[PDB]
Amino acid sequence: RQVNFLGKIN
Amino acid sequence: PQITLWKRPLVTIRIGGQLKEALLNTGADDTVLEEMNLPGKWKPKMIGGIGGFIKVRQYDQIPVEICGHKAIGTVLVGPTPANIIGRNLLTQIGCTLNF
Amino acid sequence: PQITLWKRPLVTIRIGGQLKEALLNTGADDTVLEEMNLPGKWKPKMIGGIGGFIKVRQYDQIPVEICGHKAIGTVLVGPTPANIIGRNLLTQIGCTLNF
Repeated sequence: RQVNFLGKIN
Repeated sequence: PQITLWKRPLVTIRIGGQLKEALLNTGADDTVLEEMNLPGKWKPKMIGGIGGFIKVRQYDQIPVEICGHKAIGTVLVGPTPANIIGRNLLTQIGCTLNF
Repeated sequence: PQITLWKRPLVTIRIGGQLKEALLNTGADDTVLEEMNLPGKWKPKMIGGIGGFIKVRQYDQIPVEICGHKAIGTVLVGPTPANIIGRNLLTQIGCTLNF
């Protein structure tokens, strides 16, 4: 479904 | 409060004077909200996730009331699949994982 | 244990015999692990995040020990930029968000 992983700003 | 994870950990937040529903996301370094207007200057940025990167607008030092707790920090706005409250703000409200 | 969010909440997990580091992700419905040649039957699936969707292989009833706490459930394998523990397993180990 939804796997909202978020890295560092780029 | 203590929030279990049988359902998505969504809470109401206050930002720019407006109310919104956001997801407490320990897997996000930053906070990203769906397209919206926010006061002040912003800088073009990019952030990545499982599907790759997206372009966002970066607003700094933005006050956000999260489920009753106050935070003031960076808020990214862009085509995120959902309003996400990241660690940058989760740490400010003293949020931790426990088991 | 209590995990603060100053840094990414990475913990050691045991799966398919191997030991690896994975992100405790409250913003993920499912568990996704970086590509690994696990044995057994699987079903094709598409999971999304920021940036878009990726194709993954779904394995059911897979044992996963999280920081010593035993769990067992569906594990997705594919081109994810990080090993991710989703709510499907976090609920099994009694993980909560607290502030």
